[PDB]
Amino acid sequence: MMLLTRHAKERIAKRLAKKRSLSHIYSSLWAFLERAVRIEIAEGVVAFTDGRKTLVCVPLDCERLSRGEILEKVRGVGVYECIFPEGRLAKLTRPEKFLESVPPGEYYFYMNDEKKVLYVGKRRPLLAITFRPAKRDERLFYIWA
Repeated sequence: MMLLTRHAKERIAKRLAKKRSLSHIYSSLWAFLERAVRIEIAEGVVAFTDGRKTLVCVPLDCERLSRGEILEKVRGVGVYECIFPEGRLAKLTRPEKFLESVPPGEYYFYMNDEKKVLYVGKRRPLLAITFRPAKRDERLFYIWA
């Protein structure tokens, strides 16, 4: 349910056993999110914590669209990092090709030409600015969730 900044990718990748590939980094993120809880922690800031680490995120401007509408949006778009959480897909490829793996349906859609990134998913995407050890109040929230 998120895209990773360069910084968050590096912090996640530092703890990996396998090689530091895009797919392995996102797989580690997805495993973390399975055990983490969400905190609406400040204006424009969402934290996800498992009581040991915390992913700090900011909202992204996205739009709910049908797959067909998304296909129109991505006409002629070049190679992007494309993320589809429900398919466990994080791939450097062209969006039109990527969308062959996305079944018809309504999805939150985000694309950014400066960062060359695309997200399609059922949950609204956030952008993770860092991944770091959890602070005391985040740990307390986790314990009492």
